[PDB]
Amino acid sequence: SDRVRSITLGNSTITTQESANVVVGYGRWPEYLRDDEATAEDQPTQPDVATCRFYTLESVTWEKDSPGWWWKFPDALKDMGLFGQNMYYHYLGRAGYTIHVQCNASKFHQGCLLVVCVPEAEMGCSTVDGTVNEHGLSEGETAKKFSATGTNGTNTVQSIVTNAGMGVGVGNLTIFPHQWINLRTNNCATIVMPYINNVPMDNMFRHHNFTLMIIPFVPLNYSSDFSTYVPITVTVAPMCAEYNGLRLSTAL
Amino acid sequence: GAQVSTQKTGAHESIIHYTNINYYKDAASNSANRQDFTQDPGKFTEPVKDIMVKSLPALN
Amino acid sequence: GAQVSTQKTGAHESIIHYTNINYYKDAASNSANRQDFTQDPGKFTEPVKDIMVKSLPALN
Amino acid sequence: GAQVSTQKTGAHESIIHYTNINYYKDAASNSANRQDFTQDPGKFTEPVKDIMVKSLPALN
Amino acid sequence: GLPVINTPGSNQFLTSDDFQSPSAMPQFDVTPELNIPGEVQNLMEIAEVDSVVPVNNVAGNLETMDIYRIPVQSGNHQSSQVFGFQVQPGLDGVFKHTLLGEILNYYAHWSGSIKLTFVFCGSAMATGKFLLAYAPPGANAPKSRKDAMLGTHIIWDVGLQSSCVLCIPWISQTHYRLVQQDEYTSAGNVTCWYQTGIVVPAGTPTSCSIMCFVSACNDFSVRLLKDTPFIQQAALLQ
Amino acid sequence: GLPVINTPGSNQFLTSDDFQSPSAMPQFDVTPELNIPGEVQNLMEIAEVDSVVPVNNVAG
Amino acid sequence: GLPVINTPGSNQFLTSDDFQSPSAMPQFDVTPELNIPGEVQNLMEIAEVDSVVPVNNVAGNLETMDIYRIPVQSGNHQSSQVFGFQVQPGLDGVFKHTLLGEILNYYAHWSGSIKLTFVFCGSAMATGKFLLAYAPPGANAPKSRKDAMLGTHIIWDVGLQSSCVLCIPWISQTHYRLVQQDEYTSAGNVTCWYQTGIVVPAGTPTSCSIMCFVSACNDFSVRLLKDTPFIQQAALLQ
Amino acid sequence: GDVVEAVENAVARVADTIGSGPSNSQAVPALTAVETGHTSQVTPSDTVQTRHVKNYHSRSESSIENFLSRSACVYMGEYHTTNSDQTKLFASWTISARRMVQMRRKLEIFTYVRFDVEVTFVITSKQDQGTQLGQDMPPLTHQIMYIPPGGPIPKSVTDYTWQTSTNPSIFWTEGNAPPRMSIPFISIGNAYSNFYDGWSHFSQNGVYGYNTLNHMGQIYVRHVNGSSPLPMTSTVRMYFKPKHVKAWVPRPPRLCQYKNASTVNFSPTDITDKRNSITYIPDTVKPDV
Amino acid sequence: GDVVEAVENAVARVADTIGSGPSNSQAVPALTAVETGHTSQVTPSDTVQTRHVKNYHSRSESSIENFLSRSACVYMGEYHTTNSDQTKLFASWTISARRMVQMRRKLEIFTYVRFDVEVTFVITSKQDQGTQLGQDMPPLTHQIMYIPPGGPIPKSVTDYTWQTSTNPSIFWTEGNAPPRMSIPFISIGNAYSNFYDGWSHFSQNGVYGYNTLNHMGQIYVRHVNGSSPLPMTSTVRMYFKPKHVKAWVPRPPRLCQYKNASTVNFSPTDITDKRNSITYIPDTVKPDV
Ligand SMILES: NCCCCCCCCCCCC(=O)O
Ligand SMILES: NCCCCCCCCCCCC(=O)O
Repeated sequence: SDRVRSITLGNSTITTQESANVVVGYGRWPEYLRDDEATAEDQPTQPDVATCRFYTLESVTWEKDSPGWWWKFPDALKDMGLFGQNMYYHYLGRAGYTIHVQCNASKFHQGCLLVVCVPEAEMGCSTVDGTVNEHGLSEGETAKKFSATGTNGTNTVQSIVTNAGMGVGVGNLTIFPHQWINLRTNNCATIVMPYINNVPMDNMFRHHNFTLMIIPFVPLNYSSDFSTYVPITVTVAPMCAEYNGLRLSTAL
Repeated sequence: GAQVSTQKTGAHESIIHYTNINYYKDAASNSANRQDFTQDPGKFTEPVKDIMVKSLPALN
Repeated sequence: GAQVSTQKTGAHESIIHYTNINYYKDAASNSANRQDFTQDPGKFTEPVKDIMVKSLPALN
Repeated sequence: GAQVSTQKTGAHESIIHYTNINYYKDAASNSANRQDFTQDPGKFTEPVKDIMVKSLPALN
Repeated sequence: GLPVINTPGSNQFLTSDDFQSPSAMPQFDVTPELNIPGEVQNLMEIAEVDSVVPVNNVAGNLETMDIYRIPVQSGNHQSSQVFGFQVQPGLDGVFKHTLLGEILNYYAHWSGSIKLTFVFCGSAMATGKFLLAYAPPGANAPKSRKDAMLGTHIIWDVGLQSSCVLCIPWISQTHYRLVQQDEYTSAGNVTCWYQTGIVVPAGTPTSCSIMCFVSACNDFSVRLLKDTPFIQQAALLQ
Repeated sequence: GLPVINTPGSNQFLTSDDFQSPSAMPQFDVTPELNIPGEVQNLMEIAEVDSVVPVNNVAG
Repeated sequence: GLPVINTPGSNQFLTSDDFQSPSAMPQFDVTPELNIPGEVQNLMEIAEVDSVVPVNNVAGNLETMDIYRIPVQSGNHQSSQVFGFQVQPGLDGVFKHTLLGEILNYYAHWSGSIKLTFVFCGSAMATGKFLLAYAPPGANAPKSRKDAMLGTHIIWDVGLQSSCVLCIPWISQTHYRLVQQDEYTSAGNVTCWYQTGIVVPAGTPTSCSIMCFVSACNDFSVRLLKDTPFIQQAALLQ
Repeated sequence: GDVVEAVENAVARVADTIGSGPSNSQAVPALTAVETGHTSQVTPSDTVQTRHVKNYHSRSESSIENFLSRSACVYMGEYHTTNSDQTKLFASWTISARRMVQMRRKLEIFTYVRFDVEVTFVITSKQDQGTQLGQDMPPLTHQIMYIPPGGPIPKSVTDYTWQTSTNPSIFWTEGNAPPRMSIPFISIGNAYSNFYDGWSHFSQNGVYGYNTLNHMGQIYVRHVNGSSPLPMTSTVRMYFKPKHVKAWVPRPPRLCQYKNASTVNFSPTDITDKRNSITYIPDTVKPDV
Repeated sequence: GDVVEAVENAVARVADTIGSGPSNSQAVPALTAVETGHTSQVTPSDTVQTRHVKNYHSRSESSIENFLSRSACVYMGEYHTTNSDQTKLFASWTISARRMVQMRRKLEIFTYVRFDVEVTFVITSKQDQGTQLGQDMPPLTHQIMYIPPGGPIPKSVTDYTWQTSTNPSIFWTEGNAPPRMSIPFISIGNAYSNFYDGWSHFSQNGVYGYNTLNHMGQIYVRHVNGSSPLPMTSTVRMYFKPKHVKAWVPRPPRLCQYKNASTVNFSPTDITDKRNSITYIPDTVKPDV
């Protein structure tokens, strides 16, 4: 079957016995920066295996009423082994990613998750004439939570799922690369995102290249199904990471 | 040193073209490219590796 | 890429033509077809199957 | 008796040129030479007789 | 001096004109183009992408994820119609804020076939067959499965293939319909019925949700640009 | 700048003029022509058709 | 009369237009050209020439030849940093009135590598090694030699070759930076440290000066013409 | 092709409807798996019997160029001929397309865009209301001046700065055609960015969003006659028509109303309009109920 | 090539960054002798390991032609329609680019320059302030007249001198496009001289500097309707756009402000702005101190 699938990057391998397909960016596989597209003149570092491998973030629990979750991206992997170290030491960085969201349940459970990568997901403030916080935006690994109602508070993102923190119709998030995890048919989602930005390279602390959102559209449900615990786990692997402008490490 | 190309067809199923000459030194000064009509829905409606033949199951 | 055609003849029984160039991208912008003079009265004056020779009776 | 030369390239990586005709009797009336791009830093950055190879000492 | 006559139109400013103009920055060296992924070329590329339809746009769901869930369940409910809605892609609440709908609202005319994809989200042990029908205009909405099956329809069998596509072929007296639809450019309705109820084994939820996605087929186009009704302002610093 | 003189008539609006004009709807795709029966081309086609004369146009 | 339509723009006076115009002196015989030495063709020819940087632009030196002297001396001063400054060629006091700086101020965008030449002016019997470092943006200025040597740097050995060149390679997210630099287009800093103190024999001065010259490399260019902030007037007869 | 050229053939025809008959097989085109993230490519002929139709419909008007290439008001302001405020004697703003919504929502459908811009200005003046209204003011001549970031800024209608030895300026007199000019793609980057989920400072603070990326300078406009016995006031309107366009990574159209120019901020708003029930379809076709 | 022609190809590309690896040799490119008066030709690849970069950046906008070729105000003056002073009925100055600084500092970057000039005039009129303001004055028509050195000079708005049988004049009516014309390179010498460290008299006295070399005549401008029941006043602004340029021996840009038009005089001024210490580099990148 084509439900079966394996992926290997560095010293790490992922497997599934129930995959859908694999979505690829806007049809573009990651590539390293070409000479006719570059401006930064110094030799890049391309750690390769030490850096382009699967990092697993802390899992989250899918509850019968979870609104959703999100993660900002280059930031979030900032403490992941050498990928993070290379971030701290360089002014410029560039990478693509293989994102693998995992969630298994049973033939007697039901629910459906939308898994999307939104490039440049600028978010709005709860306090309409106020401004956000970096904290209201991301908490590294972990994950911010969407909300079922309008939120208040200065600095926090106006997170009612319904508008995805961006002021649009959540049900239109599909123009972005994505897959669905429909428990009855599927147990994981895989998206390969290429580097997307309006400049060839960028600083990885100052700019969230894209946001990963996991939003349940049909809620988790089950019966005397002595399994109420249904976790979701995000594993991601940088691809073609290259860095420029080496100097002392950035201030935490 | 001019260019002749065809007009967008109007009210009926040789005199259906126009001529143009650029008078400025910068491409920015030129008129719009209202006649270029390419298309590639694929980037968006079907960005799956592993070609989906759809007349076949899609899973299995 | 221009077109030269003849002018409607005036006050007398080579310099009787004009030249035109289209400057717009849409056929709608062109001038009127004041020079096309076809005709087919038949659709209306004689829409009878069975050709009426009329120099002959028409009945009988 | 006109001249065709290329336009400065704009917003993208044949219709990229323009045509010009001079209508006046004096060169002063012509437009500016915004397209001439020569250069000779040497007159100023390196006006030394005795060529300095600089990868070598420069003195000694 | 070459003889000239100014024609009506001289000196006007037409929003949609298309002329050459002097550059205020002679010889500016523009920054090199960069090959960014995801280049868009025609708004139809966007309309051809599925987006989730808020079918359950009932009072009280307007700001909750329910508006996107069509309720369906175990037990005898055959007489009970599952849902129904008018086919006015740019006008009815069900469609207007959809990816296809938002795009249609920047135009005054549309034409083409539409794809409605329905995806079942119950447990894998759940089972069932539905009848998805589209009725061209001229009569009122079918009021029973008997009446609905006389029109265009698919009978969907829930199985490993979680989704089923009801394609609404373009059937119209005219080549185009107003996006701001009227009765003259009516397009009919689609309704859904249990063809044979939802059966389920013990230990599984007795009710689930069906979602509905819409997108344009490849014979779809739009004409006559206009502003959207959807955005506005009372003052500047916008 | 090419030298020009405006002649009498400049800027007037003559009901029966016949000039090109910019389209306010660049590239509009007009709906396909359909072959309808009864196409008229010259008003004389109508005048060539018999119509009943009210010869007895007397008061009453 | 040839039919014509005037387009928006007709009759305006655009400062940077570029049209033909009648001469008010028909057939004037201009005086013959003479081949004068030193013909300039592109302002970059000027920016490529070294000019002295006023590194020591401290209060009190603004009108004395000191502003051009970087103080360095014999004895133990390793912990003591020799100097440091931001890399904002068109904006920071250290550079703005430089040959390169004055030129950058007539434009809004710049890009390219920069050359910083350092010349030692102590006695010939003086000796020493310095560490010249450039740190791309993203962190605060190195506060010790340890931190500084982690970035781009040369170790300069004073000898018969009185001068040493620290070249600042162009490292940026964007192809261009604002001459009126902001944090978004930050370029980092260069700092200097004793690598191994200044040693000297008896009978010679125990302190001397190091001068610093700046100039553009051959990958340097500027765009978007604008007026300089540096010159002004309150009235005519200027 | 080259997206800088004002000419380029080819009709944008939609697809013909292939004639289709009856079928009994294992082909199951109407059954797909939406989970893959793929949009089904089914056409009418896959699910009903269709006739053949030679379709001539073209998608010309929905090409990105024809969708954006129409002048749109992106700003309007006033300035007086005469006043005690000095400030009110000239207008000035900071270039951006974020202050008028129509244009803004159109651009924001794309994450990045690249293009040249045709700027057209519509300037009008009115005589201010007052007790004495008789005067004979000659035609008003205006000066529009663009100040790239970093240039000296005017401090009064008579500042030396209006000398424009280098800034580009436009002098125009009322009664003539509106002033107009093309501006090239002026970005520091490879494409103008409409959204930026980032900061200005490396320490993840400072200013968030679009603003940190802007900085395209500002515009100043003043009268040149400089006087009028009785007070008058002019309004300057600026229009943008992008041309020679390229766009990347489309996003959903803005759903909630805009709250201000510097942010993407919004209030929670409804997904769509309500209706009576999930089965409600109004009855047309009745002897009128 | 020929610097009189309005067309001429070739891209002004900057240098590519040559890819560079590790080195251990006697090559010592980073060590030069600035005393020679030579500017080092070191590029990044001589001192750090660089990647290869195909650089497309061009120096088009910094070519001398594009730097000077933008109209700049070089003068402005007023004259009245009606007055008792006779003198105030027409304006007059002596041609030079030394009365408005922006233009002047641009030219003064070069010691000698040669070029044709596109002169554009912007004329505006306003009705003077007064108790009675109602009148119906027809359109104002102005006369601009150039008087080469040695020609008879007007003594009133009605002097025979305005007959211009030979001086070149421009008649223009308000409401139309600003008047404009090209003037050829008019010098007695081979290049206009911007500085002259010399005298007018052979005995090393007389007048010092730029002025002795000037003498390009003057401009007179008056109204032609000549009247208006109520007083009005016009302002004439003249703009210079050099074109077909050549420049020699560049010099530093003027640092001190200009004190007057006839001299190079200045007051001592600061080399640049001060900062705290020779090591002061502000701390950006902090959770905002
Ligand atoms: N005198 C006109 C000055 C025009 C400069 C305009 C720059 C416009 C840039 C368009 C920016 C739109 C965007 O941010 O997407
Ligand atoms: N009616 C216009 C008369 C114009 C004569 C202008 C001569 C301008 C010469 C430019 C001199 C600038 C310089 O001394 O460098």
